[PDB]
Amino acid sequence: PLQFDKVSQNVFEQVKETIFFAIDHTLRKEYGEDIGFIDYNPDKLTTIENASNYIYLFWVSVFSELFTCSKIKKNEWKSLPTVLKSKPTNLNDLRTFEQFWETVLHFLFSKFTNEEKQSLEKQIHEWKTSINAIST
Repeated sequence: PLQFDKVSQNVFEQVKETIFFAIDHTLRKEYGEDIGFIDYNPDKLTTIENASNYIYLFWVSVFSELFTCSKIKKNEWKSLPTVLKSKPTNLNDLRTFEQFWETVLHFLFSKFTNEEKQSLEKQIHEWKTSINAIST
């Protein structure tokens, strides 16, 4: 209702940063020096659409391995629904957004360090509570 937008952008912009971190880290670890050679430039990982396209392009080589214990297939990243690609304008969309990316960030962190994984849990908790602390 009234209180909605500050926590809308707050989750959205943090989810974005976390997706970008996860994609950056995984690509740099696979390819190292050769990241310009395989067309990953950190600028421009500016949109969720860019990130999705990266998961799509590097699916067979890098990302499907991270998704082994998921039902998510390659085609899911070809074109995400807009609810998943943009800032939530309602509570339903915000829960849908946060829930999808929570599950996904888990797989994208699945080979990170125990530390980075704890850091993700901490961030997820803050997202949920800031969301779950809105009923009308």
